[PDB]
Amino acid sequence: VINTVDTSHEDMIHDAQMDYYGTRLATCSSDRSVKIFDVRNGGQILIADLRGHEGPVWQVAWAHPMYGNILASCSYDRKVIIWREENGTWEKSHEHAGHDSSVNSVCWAPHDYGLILACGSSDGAISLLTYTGEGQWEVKKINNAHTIGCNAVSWAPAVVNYIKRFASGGCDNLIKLWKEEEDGQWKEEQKLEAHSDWVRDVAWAPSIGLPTSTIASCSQDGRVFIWTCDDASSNTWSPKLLHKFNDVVWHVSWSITANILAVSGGDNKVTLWKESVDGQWVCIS
Amino acid sequence: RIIYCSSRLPPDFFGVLVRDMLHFYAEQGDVQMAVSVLIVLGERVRKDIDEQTQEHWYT
Amino acid sequence: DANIPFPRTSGARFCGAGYLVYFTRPMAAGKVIIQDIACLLPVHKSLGELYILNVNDIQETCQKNAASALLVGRKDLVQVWSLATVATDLCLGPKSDPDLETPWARHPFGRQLLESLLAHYCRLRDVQTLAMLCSVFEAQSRRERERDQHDKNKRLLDPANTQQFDDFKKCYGEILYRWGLREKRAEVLKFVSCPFQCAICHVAVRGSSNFCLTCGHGGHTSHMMEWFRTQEVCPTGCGCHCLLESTF
Amino acid sequence: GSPLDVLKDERVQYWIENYRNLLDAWRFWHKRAEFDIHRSKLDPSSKLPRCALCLINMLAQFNNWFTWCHNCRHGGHAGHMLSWFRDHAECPVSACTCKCMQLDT
Ligand SMILES: [Zn+2]
Ligand SMILES: [Zn+2]
Ligand SMILES: [Zn+2]
Ligand SMILES: [Zn+2]
Ligand SMILES: [Zn+2]
Ligand SMILES: [Zn+2]
Repeated sequence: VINTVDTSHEDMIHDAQMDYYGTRLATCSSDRSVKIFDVRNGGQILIADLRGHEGPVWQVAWAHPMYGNILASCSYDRKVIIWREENGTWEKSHEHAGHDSSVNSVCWAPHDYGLILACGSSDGAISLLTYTGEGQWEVKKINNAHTIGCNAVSWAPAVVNYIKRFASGGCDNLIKLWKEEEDGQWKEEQKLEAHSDWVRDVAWAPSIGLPTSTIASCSQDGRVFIWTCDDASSNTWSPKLLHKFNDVVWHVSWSITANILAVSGGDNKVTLWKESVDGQWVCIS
Repeated sequence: RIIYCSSRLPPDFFGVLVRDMLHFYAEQGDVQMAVSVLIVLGERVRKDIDEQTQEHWYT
Repeated sequence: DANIPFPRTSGARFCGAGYLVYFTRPMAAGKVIIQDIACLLPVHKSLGELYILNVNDIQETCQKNAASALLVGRKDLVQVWSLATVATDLCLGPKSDPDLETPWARHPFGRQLLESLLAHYCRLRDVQTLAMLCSVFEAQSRRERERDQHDKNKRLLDPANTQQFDDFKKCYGEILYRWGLREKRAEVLKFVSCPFQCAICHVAVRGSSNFCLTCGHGGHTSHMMEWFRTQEVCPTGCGCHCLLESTF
Repeated sequence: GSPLDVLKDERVQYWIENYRNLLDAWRFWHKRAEFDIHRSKLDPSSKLPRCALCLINMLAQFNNWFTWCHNCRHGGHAGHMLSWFRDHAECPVSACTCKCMQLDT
């Protein structure tokens, strides 16, 4: 079925992500506002209209319900705002202004890792807002993460204490994979370089228990790659060109089982890709 | 019975497993079970086991 | 503003379990569309509702799972569940002495069957069926070197791959939680190998108990469930509005 | 409304305790509880964990309680635990064999 939602925004939409339970939808636009709808039973209830940003809001990311109703938003105004809902209302809860350029993407860490939000800014700085209770956040900034500027950040699923890894894609035409050391410092470990233009969105594939790590990354030119790592010990990623697009590709999103990829590009077209038995990704839409 | 006398499984999904079961029963001296299965199944597994081994089991 | 990326006007994202949140440039703001894609995924919410996992009885659970799969319309699932019904029979339990008989795991219809089915549904990326099989065939599992090797060889689930099976169960539990079946998620997660006197009845309380944070008087859970459905103060007469001051 | 000296006498406190003890033998626990409410009204003398199902920290308002089990130290929201214990008879936490509802009998 189709549940069409009228955003009622004052400008073009830049992202739209529903909650973990799939009941509440939060959208962001250039109108400096974030609207959280209630799309249960195909409804439209404007639960809140959060306006705390001085610039356009790029990406929103719900948190796991294990930590409560938490929404994160990154905006062009160098400002990261975390909205937590309490007593039936959505209100500003935490404020982050550690970046000197526009924060492009926010992606919450898996709930096993705790309550960690990774932000990527256009200045090449990556900040991880670890949460330690009592309503304070500690920031472990990864300075100079990318030469020109980080565009997207995606976390690696908890795989077996816990080794925390995430993928970053910047404007330096490359993908950087990060892991924290034993002390806590985050050190670059492997560099991925196959895109001929800006890496706009890197998205890890959620793990289902398979011994294979998959990364889908889109680029400014229009190249979408599938970075498979069949052997964890080898830690070698072999890119596979999913498709060559005539325009820019903006966002890539995996399924819950990581078998269907939602490739959305600048041509105002949304394509669903499923891997065939022959190893070639074929469009479904 | 379930495998043979039955958005579905591949048609020849269990052929390798049936051959392995036949060889497992034959290699431990239970040629009776292997021959009985071969006769009951007939052509469903006959084309998968080579003629020489089938003749050896039958004899 | 040279290094900032160009603003996105269209995007697609998988949200929830079987929903796709894609918005497009209008070509006055865009339009956000939520499309149900439960048919695209290899897992079924209805199957998750209908599957049961009773450790005590495995044949009954396999039979009900086959019936539910037929109700949904998965012929392969019906066949696999009937195969599990046959292959998880309690009369096939391995003996402690390796010299008595060949274990059913060494039989090609045992461990080899299970490995083939798991490989096929890993190719299909069916976390549901993978977790279901790895729980059904684990519930049945509930000189010295040879004995240890026989113990390792008498299990239809490979001991050297228990991490993968636990990952299957954890991923399916997360999927069930995403759907909203907390009871089903807790039921599935139980198969993972790696993990005061009542103020009303005045009987010692040792099982489930509710104790108010404000005052500290409580007891058996059912007793407070019955008592607070009508009254509002603490049953010991302390006057604490326990429902208002504890159910935060 | 007896005076403090009269109600503090050992004899009147003995009848009340005997009546309450007698009223427990009839399993009139709810009726006895109202007696203690009445007694405390006039007599001055009187007496963050996560839910195992929904993984949330601390009529139908009773369901927001936390049924802390004294044996396995596990618990959760009363609505979640009661729903889980309605069909099953084991602690929802994995690798726990306690029977939270069947233990008290
Ligand atoms: Zn009690
Ligand atoms: Zn009290
Ligand atoms: Zn109280
Ligand atoms: Zn317990
Ligand atoms: Zn709960
Ligand atoms: Zn207990």
